[PDB]
Amino acid sequence: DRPLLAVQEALKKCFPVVEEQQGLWQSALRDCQPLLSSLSNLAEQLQAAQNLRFEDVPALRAFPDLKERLRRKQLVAGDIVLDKLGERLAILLKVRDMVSSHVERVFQIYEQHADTVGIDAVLQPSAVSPSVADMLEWLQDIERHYRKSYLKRKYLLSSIQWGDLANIQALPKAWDRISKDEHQDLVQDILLNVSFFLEE
Amino acid sequence: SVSARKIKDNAADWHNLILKWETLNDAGFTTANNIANLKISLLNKYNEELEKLCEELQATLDGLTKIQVKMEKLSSTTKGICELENYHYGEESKRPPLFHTWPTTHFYEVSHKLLEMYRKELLLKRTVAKELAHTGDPDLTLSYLSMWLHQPYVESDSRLHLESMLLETGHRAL
Amino acid sequence: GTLTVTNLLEKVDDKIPKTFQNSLIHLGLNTMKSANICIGRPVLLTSLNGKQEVYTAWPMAGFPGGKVGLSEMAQKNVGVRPGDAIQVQPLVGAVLQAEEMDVALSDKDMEINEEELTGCILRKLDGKIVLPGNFLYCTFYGRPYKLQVLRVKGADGMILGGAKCNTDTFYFISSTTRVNFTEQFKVTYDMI
Repeated sequence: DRPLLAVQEALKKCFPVVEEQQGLWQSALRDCQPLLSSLSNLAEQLQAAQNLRFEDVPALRAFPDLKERLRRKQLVAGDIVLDKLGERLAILLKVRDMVSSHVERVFQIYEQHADTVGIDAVLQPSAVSPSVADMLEWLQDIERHYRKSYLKRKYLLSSIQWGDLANIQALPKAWDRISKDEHQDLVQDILLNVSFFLEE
Repeated sequence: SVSARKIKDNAADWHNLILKWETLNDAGFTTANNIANLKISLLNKYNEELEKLCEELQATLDGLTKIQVKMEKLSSTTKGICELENYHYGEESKRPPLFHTWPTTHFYEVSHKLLEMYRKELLLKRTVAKELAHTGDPDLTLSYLSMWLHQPYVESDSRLHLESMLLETGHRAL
Repeated sequence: GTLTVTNLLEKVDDKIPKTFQNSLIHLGLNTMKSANICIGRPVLLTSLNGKQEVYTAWPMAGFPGGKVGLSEMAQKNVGVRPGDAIQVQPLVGAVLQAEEMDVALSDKDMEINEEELTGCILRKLDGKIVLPGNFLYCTFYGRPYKLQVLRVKGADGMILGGAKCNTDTFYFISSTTRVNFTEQFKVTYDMI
């Protein structure tokens, strides 16, 4: 019964990798929220600066180069916040690449030994264990969920430009909309289903 | 051991004065944001608490004026000790430095440009405290609060310059 | 001053910005004590290939003597390996601001608009003494960027296209420097 034990010990290796990378993903998104609130405040201040004229307001004619210095300090604070968001995106890309490489390792070792172990052995559940087909389907769903979430957040962070400020003020509603739109608890329910197989 | 001890006192008093400027600026920003929220709650819908909030903003500006007076006398005694060394050592003399490398005229230009920057920034804060309680356009209120917070006459690289004296005095470890 | 080139140290402490890490080279104390190099001032570095680059020193300890510590991006900009030699001289000439600087760029980045590129180049590269034949770096919105520097113009009126002496006047990038880029109704009194 060697190839079925090979597939089972590969799945036993594969699941606690996904537990650590889910913890890294959750810590990165929890860091990502208040920097976006900081960008929304700074875009509001920059639109209030660009709205008016400094040539007709009384008691500001003694300062003849105020607007460029104020705009320079607001822009360098915005560049600091964008650099921190880029570091969080690098954490998310490392999580996605390592999870996908371990999933393709599992499918490679299944495709090697697939002819000796029949359809009947894969399609058989038990009182402590789900079937091998359910676990392979669940791992494929985990990989597709991670890739779709990363590419949506990457396009949202690549549409930030200082010429238009309404989309900068509407960034955190779209960032909450990405988390609201997807499937709610996917990784936790799969791990709670397979934990009795893992601790045996 | 006399002039070098004056550099030891001057760099530490510079760093301490920057720290008290930051503490007084945070207190002033909290009082100004409360003043603007009370004004918009007035106009959207008195003189005792508005007068009290303006008076503690005036006490914050008086503390910043005291810090600027100590800054001016510290730059004046640094100018005096550089001119004292220039008069004492003569014109044609290759002076060895008091620390490893730097001459004292570099300390004079560092203190002069720091004094000029903080002197302009204090005048902008006096104009903001003059004009904050009377205006009605909310874009100009957000602009005045941003001028209090972001300090557009204080440049970033002068902090690098302050740390140059912190590697000319030695309070930070090499 | 003629010490061999090694890489930057792995023990990196936090400096004051994130921006000025690129121009901050690393040195030990006996190099400034011996070669008479002041601290806080830019120094000029000449390689064996004829390239001159100017940077800013910072004297932390825990550094091996007889070596100069450069970053790997500065080593790729100069074009030397760890083990090569370099000449270090302090700038004794007077320096001041400039007026014109022109940017050479490839075709694939002509889609970026010129005005916010000029604003981001002036904001990220401030206080940097520029010379022709050098590749500057800036991180436009998280994306890296490279560009080439052509000729400069002076405040006194002298024109640079040579200037290899420490007494020579060099120019640093500030605001109110105009940047060139390389690769109605009218109703006049005539036509009434």
